[PDB]
Amino acid sequence: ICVNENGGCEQYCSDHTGTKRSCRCHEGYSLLADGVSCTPTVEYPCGKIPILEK
Amino acid sequence: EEWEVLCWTWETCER
Amino acid sequence: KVCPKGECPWQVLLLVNGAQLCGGTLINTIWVVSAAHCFDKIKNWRNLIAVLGEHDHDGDEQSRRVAQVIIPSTYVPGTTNHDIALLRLHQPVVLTDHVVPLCLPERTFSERTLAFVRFSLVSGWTALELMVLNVPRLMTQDCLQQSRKVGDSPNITEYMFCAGYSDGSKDSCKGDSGGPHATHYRGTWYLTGIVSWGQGCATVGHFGVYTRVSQYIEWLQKLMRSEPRPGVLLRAPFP
Repeated sequence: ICVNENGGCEQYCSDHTGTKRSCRCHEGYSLLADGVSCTPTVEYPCGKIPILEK
Repeated sequence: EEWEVLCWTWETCER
Repeated sequence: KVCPKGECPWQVLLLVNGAQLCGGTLINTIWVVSAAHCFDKIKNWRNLIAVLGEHDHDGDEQSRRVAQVIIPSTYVPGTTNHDIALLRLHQPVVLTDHVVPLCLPERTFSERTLAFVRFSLVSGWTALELMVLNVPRLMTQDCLQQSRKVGDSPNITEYMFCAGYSDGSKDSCKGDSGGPHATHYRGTWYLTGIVSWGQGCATVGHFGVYTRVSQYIEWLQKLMRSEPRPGVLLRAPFP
């Protein structure tokens, strides 16, 4: 459930009546196989300091 | 929708 | 320091006739978010320039003429409420190691998760960095007292919030004002506030007052997807 711990999602969380919640990512990111983590799909994704990582 | 224009250009802007 | 040399890549400096007007936040290559009060007094402006990047020779600095400024219909000059402005740059900035946008979060995520992060990062103006302790929702009505005024807009407790504390004036309020209040969550920074009454502003001790960005997310997205209209300063309906 998204209401608690953000559904364990790294970024966005969507609730569903039947099955479990699904996680999503902000524009410029994409969901990995674990279904919760988001990886950049652009060189300069929003909200990340390049320097600290390069 | 309708927006109110307060200034047309920076040079003619008064506020 | 979170940001290198205290210079966050999403920070924007707004200049008019080359003089410091206010600060702002890049949210994508063409849009910048600032405060509406930055446009309360306009006289003899020859331009409005957004400066981004490394500022403290030529190294990674970009400037952009601001094509348009949009403020909400609910904003009233002199009142500390609905203090937000959306700026459209004439041409997109080029993203680099020193020019990166801050994420505008989804409303639900911001309200359910970001609103509960204890500290946030505020950037101001040379670039300054400052970690601030957000004032919980329960104490909002009380922290907003100094900002309160008779006959002002309703629900200031809903559209504005407090964080940190200021005890004395500092020569940095210009670019500080309208600047970003960012919140970190699992590796990514998000826009959660806009400096309305910042630290280092005024002499009297006061809480930092910020516009609650989550209340304007839908409005901002509506503006960004709308068909372009003529004019450099416009009031758009809110909601």
